[PDB]
Amino acid sequence: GMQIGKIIKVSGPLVMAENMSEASIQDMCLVGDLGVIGEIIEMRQDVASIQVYEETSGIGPGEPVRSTGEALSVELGPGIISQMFDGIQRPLDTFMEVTQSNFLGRGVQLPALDHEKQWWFEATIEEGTEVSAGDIIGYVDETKIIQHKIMVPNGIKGTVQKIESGSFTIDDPICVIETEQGLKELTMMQKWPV
Amino acid sequence: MQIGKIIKVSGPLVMAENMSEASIQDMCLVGDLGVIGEIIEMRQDVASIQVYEETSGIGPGEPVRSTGEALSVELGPGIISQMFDGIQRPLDTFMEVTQSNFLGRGVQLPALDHEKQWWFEATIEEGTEVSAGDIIGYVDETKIIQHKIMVPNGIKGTVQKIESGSFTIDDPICVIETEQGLKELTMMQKWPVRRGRPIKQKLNPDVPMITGQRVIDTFFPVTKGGAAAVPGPFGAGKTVVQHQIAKWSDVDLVVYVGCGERGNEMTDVVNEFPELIDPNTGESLMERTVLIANTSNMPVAAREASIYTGITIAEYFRDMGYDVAIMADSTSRWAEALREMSGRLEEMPGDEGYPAYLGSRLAEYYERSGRVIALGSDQREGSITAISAVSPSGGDISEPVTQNTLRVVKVFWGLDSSLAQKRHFPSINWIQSYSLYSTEVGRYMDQILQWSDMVTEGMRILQEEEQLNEIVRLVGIDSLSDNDRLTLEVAKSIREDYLQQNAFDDVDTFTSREKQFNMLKVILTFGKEARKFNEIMEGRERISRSKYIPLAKISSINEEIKE
Amino acid sequence: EYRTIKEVVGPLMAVEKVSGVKYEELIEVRMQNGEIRRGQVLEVQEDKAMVQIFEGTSGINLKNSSVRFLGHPLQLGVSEDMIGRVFDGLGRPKDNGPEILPEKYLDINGEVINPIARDYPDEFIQTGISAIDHLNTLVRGQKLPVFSGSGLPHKELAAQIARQATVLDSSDDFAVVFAAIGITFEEAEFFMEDFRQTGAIDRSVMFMNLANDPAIERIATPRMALTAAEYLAYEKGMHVLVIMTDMTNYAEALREISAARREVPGRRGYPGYLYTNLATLFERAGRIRGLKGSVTQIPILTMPEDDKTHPIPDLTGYITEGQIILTRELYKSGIQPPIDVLPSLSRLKDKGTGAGKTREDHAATMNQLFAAYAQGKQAKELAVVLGESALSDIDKIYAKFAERFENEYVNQGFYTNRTITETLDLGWELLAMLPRTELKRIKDDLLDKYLP
Amino acid sequence: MIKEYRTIKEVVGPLMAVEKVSGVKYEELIEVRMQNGEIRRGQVLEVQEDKAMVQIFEGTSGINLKNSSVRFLGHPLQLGVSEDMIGRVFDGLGRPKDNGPEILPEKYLDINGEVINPIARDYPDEFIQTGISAIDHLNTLVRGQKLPVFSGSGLPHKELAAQIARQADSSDDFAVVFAAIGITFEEAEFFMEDFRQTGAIDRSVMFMNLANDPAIERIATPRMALTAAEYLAYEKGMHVLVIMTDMTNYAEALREISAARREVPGRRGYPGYLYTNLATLFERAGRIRGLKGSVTQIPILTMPEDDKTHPIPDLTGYITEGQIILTRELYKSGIQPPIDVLPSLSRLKDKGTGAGKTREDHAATMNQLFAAYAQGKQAKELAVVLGESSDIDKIYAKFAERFENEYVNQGFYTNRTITETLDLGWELLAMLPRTELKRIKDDLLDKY
Amino acid sequence: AEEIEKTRRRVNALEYMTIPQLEETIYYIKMKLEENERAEVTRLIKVKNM
Repeated sequence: GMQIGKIIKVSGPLVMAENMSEASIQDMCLVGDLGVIGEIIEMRQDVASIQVYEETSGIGPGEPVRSTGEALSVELGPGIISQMFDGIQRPLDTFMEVTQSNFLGRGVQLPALDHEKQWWFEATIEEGTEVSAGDIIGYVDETKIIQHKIMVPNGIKGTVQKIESGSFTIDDPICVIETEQGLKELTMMQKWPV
Repeated sequence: MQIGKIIKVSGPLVMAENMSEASIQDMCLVGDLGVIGEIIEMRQDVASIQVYEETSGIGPGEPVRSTGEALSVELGPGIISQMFDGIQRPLDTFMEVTQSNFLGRGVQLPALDHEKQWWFEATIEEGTEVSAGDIIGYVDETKIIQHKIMVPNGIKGTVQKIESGSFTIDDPICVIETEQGLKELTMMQKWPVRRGRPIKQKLNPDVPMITGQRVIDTFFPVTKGGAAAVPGPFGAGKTVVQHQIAKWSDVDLVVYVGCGERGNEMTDVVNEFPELIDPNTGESLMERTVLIANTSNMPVAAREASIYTGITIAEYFRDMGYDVAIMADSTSRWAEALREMSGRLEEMPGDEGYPAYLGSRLAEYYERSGRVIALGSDQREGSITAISAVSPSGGDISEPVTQNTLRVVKVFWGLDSSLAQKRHFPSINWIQSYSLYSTEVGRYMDQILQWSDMVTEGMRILQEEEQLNEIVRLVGIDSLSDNDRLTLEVAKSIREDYLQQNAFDDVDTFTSREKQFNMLKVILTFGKEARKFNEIMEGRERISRSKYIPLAKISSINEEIKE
Repeated sequence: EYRTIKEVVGPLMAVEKVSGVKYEELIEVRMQNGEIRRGQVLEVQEDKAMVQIFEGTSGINLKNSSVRFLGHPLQLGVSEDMIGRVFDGLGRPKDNGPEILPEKYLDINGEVINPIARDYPDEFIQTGISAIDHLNTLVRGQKLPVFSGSGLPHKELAAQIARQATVLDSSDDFAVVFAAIGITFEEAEFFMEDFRQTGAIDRSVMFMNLANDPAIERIATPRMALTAAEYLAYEKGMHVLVIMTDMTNYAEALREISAARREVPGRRGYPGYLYTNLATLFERAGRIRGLKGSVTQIPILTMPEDDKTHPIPDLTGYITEGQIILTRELYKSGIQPPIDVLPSLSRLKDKGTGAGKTREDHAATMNQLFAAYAQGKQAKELAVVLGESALSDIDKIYAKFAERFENEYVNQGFYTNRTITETLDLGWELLAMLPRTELKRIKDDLLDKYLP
Repeated sequence: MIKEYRTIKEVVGPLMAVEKVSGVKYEELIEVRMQNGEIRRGQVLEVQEDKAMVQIFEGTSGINLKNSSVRFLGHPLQLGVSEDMIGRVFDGLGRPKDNGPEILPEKYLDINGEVINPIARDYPDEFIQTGISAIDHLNTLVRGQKLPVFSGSGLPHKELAAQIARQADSSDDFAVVFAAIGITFEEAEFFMEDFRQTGAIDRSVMFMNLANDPAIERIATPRMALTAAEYLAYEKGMHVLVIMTDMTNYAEALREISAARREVPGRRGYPGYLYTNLATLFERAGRIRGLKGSVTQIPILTMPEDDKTHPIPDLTGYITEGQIILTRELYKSGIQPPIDVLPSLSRLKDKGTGAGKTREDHAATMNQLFAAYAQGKQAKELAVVLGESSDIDKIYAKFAERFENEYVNQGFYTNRTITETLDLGWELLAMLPRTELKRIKDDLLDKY
Repeated sequence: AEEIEKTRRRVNALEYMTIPQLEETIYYIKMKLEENERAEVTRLIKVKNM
C-alpha cells in the first residue's frame, strides 16, 4: 500500500534505499528480497538510511525495501498470556510449529498473536452507551487464571451502536462505535508502539 | 613509452596523471630530477606516488616515467661487507661518483660492481636436470663464505653448457635448455623485496643459538630460526645488546639494518666489525656481515625499504643452506613511516595514529624469518633468526608496535629503565621477559650437558624475590624470617653475579655454555646448602668474580661452599 | 566478465559497471598476465562495488585486468569425510589428501537457534585437568573460554584439552573441530604435529589460518569451523568439541576491515558491533531439543596488557558461561597449567557434577578446597607482613596447604591426564592436612566416608 | 621574468590559497605584496593543478584579498652564508638585527641542508672538558656529539648553557651558534649579556626569534642556525658548538601549522612527523673523514608539565646521544647545576675517556659512583619515611648527601679539571667499605 | 615500648603517605585515560568526514 523502496547501497550493517519518501522516521522495514529486519534512521529527500539488524551478507542494490508503516509496536489482545516472545514480539512457540525448524531464519515474519484462534467474547456493555478510551465493553476468559478485559482503544470516542456476545477471532469486528468521524469497528486486538 | 605528468606534490606524496600503462608497485623516476619513487595507488589514469627522496622543488607539469619493475635487490657476488642505503644503493660508490660527503638527489647506481672479476668454480655436470635453487657452482666471496650460484626461480630445464673461469656478474656462465627456449644465466639474480623468497618447507626452529649473553642463553633463549623482540626505553643500552648478539652468535651471516636511527651507530659498526677477529678462522666479523643504512634524517619512505631490503638478502643466503641473523634497529621507525604515510593518505588510523594494517605488516615480516628446507634437489637446511629493537615512548609497552609485535614473535627481551639507571646491564627485566622456546631449549641443553630444573629453580627464586619485594616496598624489611632473608640473598646472587654482564670486559663479554652451567650451579649450591641467617652470612666473593674466570677455578667453589 | 577496474588504493579496488552484486560476494581478478586472484565485496553501490583482494594488489594493471563476480559468498562444502582432514581458513586442503565431494554447500554465517529450542547442558566432560574438571567444570553444550596472554602457554593447554577431553561411558566419542586464527606457522605446526602424533587427528577437523594470511581470511575462519561443527552435530548427530585460538586475532581483523570501510571505532578502538559479532559466534553451540548431537565451545583469547576489562575478554564474558584464567605469576613459578582458580569460573558447573555424573563428594570438596586455598594464601601473606611469630599452628598448616595445592594439585603438567576419581582423591589427601575442625563446608556424613 | 599573480582566492589564519598559477613548486619561497605595500614572506605547502596553498611567516593580518599579489621567487627558503656572519645577530628569518652592514653572501644555502654519507662520517671521540663534574665524569661530552639539556619552566637551564659554552692538548676554540626560539626578552637578554661580558660574542652567530615575533617564523629559525653551523664547520674548517633554546617552542609552532592544515594528528595533537622533523635538525652534527671541522649540538628544551614522557623530550631523547636533565627537586635544594645524574646519559662517553684521553680510573669510578649514589638516594628516601635508624645503608645515605652537596653542586662559575673531578670522586668512594666497591677491579683499588 | 613505636611509625607511613599516594595516582591516571579517549574519538570523527 505504501511505496516500495529500492536499495542503492549496502555497506556492512548500513543500507540506503530510494523511493522511500512515503515511509516515516523510526519505521521498521523488511530489507532486500530476503526481507530482513531493519529500521529507518535517517531520511534525505526520498533516500532512507537504514540500520539492518540481521546479517547483510547476500543483499545488494536493486533489491526491494518494504516499510511496515509503523515504528516497533506490540499486538495486544487475547492470546498474549503464557506466550514467550523475543524482544520484538516474535512468537517463539509459533516459530517452531510453523517453520518446522529450530532456527529463526532471516526473512521469516510471523504475527505475534494467533489471528485464527476462536475466543468467547462476553458483552458487558449494552448499546447506546457513551464510551471513550479505557471503557470496558466486555471480557474474555483467556487463561485458567486471568480474565482479559476488552477496552475501548485510545483515540476512539463515541456511542456504542452494535455489540453482542459470541465466538470470534482477534480479527473479527465485535463492536460498532458511532464516533465524530463516523461509524468505526472494534476487534479484540489493539496495537501500541513500545 | 608513456610519459606521466605531475599534478600534485605534498611532501613525499606525488600524484601524476597519464600513467595508465603502469602497474601498482612499479618503481618510477619522478620530475625533472628523476627522483626514485613507487606507485602505491591508481585512480583512473592518476597514480599516487611515494617518493624515496626529498621532493623539494618538484611540482606540477614535470614528467614521470615508470621502470616497469617493482622495488628489487641485486643478489650476487660483491654483496658481503658492503654498506647500502634503504633501496640497496652502495653508499661508498655514491661517494666516489658524486665526489661528495653528502647524499644528493636523482642518482641511480647499480647495487653491485658489475665490472669486478670473480673466479666462478663450476660444480655441476652438463646434461643435468635442474630447477630453482639448484647450485651450478660457487665463488669464494670471502675466505670462509662460499657464494653459491643458484638456478633462479622461474628457470627449469637441462644444463647444456657450463665451465669454470673468470667472469663479471653480467657474463653468461651457463646455458639451460628450457621449454621456453635456451636461457642464459649469470652469477646474479634480481628479486622483489616485498615478496618472500620461496622455500620447499618451513621447519621447527629447535637448535638454540649461542649468544654468550648469560641472561638470554639461560632464561630467555632464542633458537636458529627464531624471532626475538627487544623493546626498551631510550638509554637502556639499546645498541650494545644488538652489537653483542651480532658479534657472538654462531650464525654464518649477519644482515644489520639501521632503520631510521643514528648515523654514527652505522659508522661505529663499519669501524668495529672489521677489527673483531674470529681466532678459529682469522677473518673479521665484517667478512660475514651485510649493512643496510637509512638514518633518521634520510627520506621517510626509505625506512620501509631498508627493512624489506634486509630480509630479502637474508633469505638469499638462507637459500644457500646458511644460518642467518637479521638485525632490525629499530622497527618502531618503520612503523612511524607507515603512520606518516597513512596520515597523508588520510586513512582511518588505528591506535596512536598507526594504520589499521599495522599488525598484519609486522606479521608478514616475521613470517619470513624461520628455519626452512630450501628449494633444490639437495634439500639444504637453512634459517633466519630475527632480532628486532622496539622503541615504545617512555618504555610503555602497551603501545601498538610492541603489542602487535609480541603477538607474532616468540621471545620477549624487555629492557628496563630502572635496571639501566642503577647500571644493571643488559637491563633485561627478568619478570617481564619471556621465551616461548624455553621448554624446547631446556630439553636440548639437558641432553647436551647431561639444567632444565636449575633454570626453572632460578626463575622461581627471581619470581619469589619479586613477590617478597611487593611487600617490603609497602611495609619494610622489618619482620623478615631467616628463610625469606635467604631467598633475597640467593636472588641477589643471581642478579649481581650472573645476570649483570659487561660487554666491554675482555672476558665477561662472552660466556660459553659450560661456563654458564658452572656459574649457575655454584650460585644454586650456596642457596641449597645455606637453606639446609646472620650466622651463615658472616662466614661468596669467589662467586661474585666467577664471571671473570677464563673452568676448574669455578667448579671448585662448590666444595668451599659446603665445607 | 568485467574489464572495469576504476581505482586501486592498497589491497582495495573499485569496480564499475556492476549489477546484481551483493555485499560479501566472492570475486575473481584475472590480471593482465593471466594470473588469478580472489577477493570479496566489502561494500557495494549502484554504479560500483568495493573489493579487497586476498593476495594483494601488487603488479596489477587496472586497464588490462578483468573482474568476475561469482554470484555467492564464501561457502563450506560439508561432508562426513572432513574428519581427519586439515584445511586452511578458506576451507582449502592443506594436507594434500584426496579430493572431497561435498554433500552440500552451506553459507558460513549460520542461523540463530530459537532460544526455547536449546536444551540444558547435562553431561560432565572430563578434561583430565583437575583445576578444570573439579573447580571449574566443563559441561556438554557450554561455552567456556580460556583467558590467556602473550607468552602464556595456552598453546599447550589447548593441545592438552583437545587431547584429553572425553565424556564418561557414552560409546560415542568426541569429534574435535580445531580453528587456528592468525597464529604463527610454528604454532600451527605444533598443533598439527600433536594431533598427528597422538592419533587425535582421526577424531578431528582442522581449519588453520596463519598470521600472514589476509584479514578477511581470519574473519572467515571461525565461521568455517563452526559451520562444520553444526553440520556434524545437528545434522549427523555427533558430539562436537570446538576449540578456537586466538580470538584476539579475529578481533584485530575486524578493525582492519572496519577501517577499510572508514567506520569510526567504538570503545577502545573496536567496532561497536563487536558484541553482535562475537555473540553470533559463541552462541553457535549447546544442545538442541530433539537432537542427539551437541556443540561445546572453548574459545581461547589473549588479553591485551593482561587486562580483563578490555573489550575482547569483557564482552566475551558477557556471552560465555564463565572463563578459565591463566596467570603470569603461576607460570613464572613453574605451575603447569598456570590456572588461577580464584578468578576462574564455570557457570554451569553445578549441572555436570554429583552422584551419577561424577561423585557425591564433588561439590563439597570443591567449596572446601577453594576456601582453604584462599585462607592459605592469606596465611602466607601474614607471615611476610608480621613474621612467622604471628602464625598460629592452624595457620602454619593453611600456608603449607596453599603451597602444596599449587605445586601438586594445580601443577599437574601439560601431559598428565587425571581421571575425576584421581583428582577428587588428591583433593582429599590435601584436605587431610587440616583438622576435622577446619573442614566446615563438608558434612560429617561424607567427611567420615572419604577423609584419610 | 618576475612571477607574480593577483589571484588570491582565500585567506585563513596563516594559510592562503592562490589560483590560476603555473610552474609553482613545492616548498618554494613566496612574498605577499599587500595593498599597502607591506611585504611578507611565505612558503608553498602544497601545489595541485593551478592552485598553491602557502603559509605566511609574519601572518595575514590586515590583508585585502582583491588588492594583494603573490610573488613566487623560484627557490626554497635560503641562508646567505659568509665568514662575515661571525659576531653578527640575525632575526628568525636570517635578516640582520644588529643595525650593522648587510652581508655580501659568499653563497646561498637551502636551509634544509644535506645528509652526510654514513660512510663519510668520522666517529666523535674527542673529550671536551666542560669543567662540570656531573658532565665530564659521568655524562662525558665529546666533540661532534649532540647532547641536549632537558629542563622545565623556571629552572636555570640558561645559566647551565651559558656556563658550558664559557668553559668548554690544543688551543682550538669553539665558534658558537646560538638560536633563540620563541624565548622572552629577558631570557634572550641573559645570553646577550653573558656573550658580551665574556667576549664570546665575537665568536658567535646568533639567530633571534622572540616571544613577540610571529610564531610561524620559528619553523625556519633552527634550520637557519644549523645551516650557518655546518657551513663554518665543513666549508671553513671550524669547530662549532650549537646551542638552541627553547626547542619546545619550535614544536609548538609545528603544531600550529599542523592544526591550521587540518592534518591527521599524532600524540597530543603534535603532527605524526615529529620524530622525523626533529631528526632533521639534531642529525646535523658530528665529523666527516678528512675534514678539520666539527658540529657539536646542545639543544635545550623545557619538558612540558615537567613530564619526560611528553612527546617533546621523549622523541628528542630517542634521537640525541644522551641527555642532561635538570630537576626542580635539586633546584629547590640550591644545587648548582641542578643536574640529576641518574636519569642523565651520554652515549659517546666510552670512546672519549680512559688512559691517554682522561685518566685510567675514569670508567670504573663513574660506574661505582652511579651505583653508590642510586643506593644512597634510595636509603635517604627510606630514612625520610621509616626513620634514620641498616648500618651499611646509613653509610650510603650519607654518601648521597655528600655527593649532591659537594660533587654535583659546584656553582655556575666553577671550572674543574678532569683530574680534580676524578680525585674528588675517589674521596667520596672512600666513605664506603672496600668490600662494597664491586664495580672496581683490584688493580685500580690498590692504586687509588 | 620501642617495638610499639617502630610499629606505629610503619602504620602512620602507610596511613598518611603510602596509601594516599596510591589513591591520588590512581585517580589521576583514571582521569587522564578518560580524557584522551574522548579526544581520540573526537579526532576520528573528524578524520571520518575527510
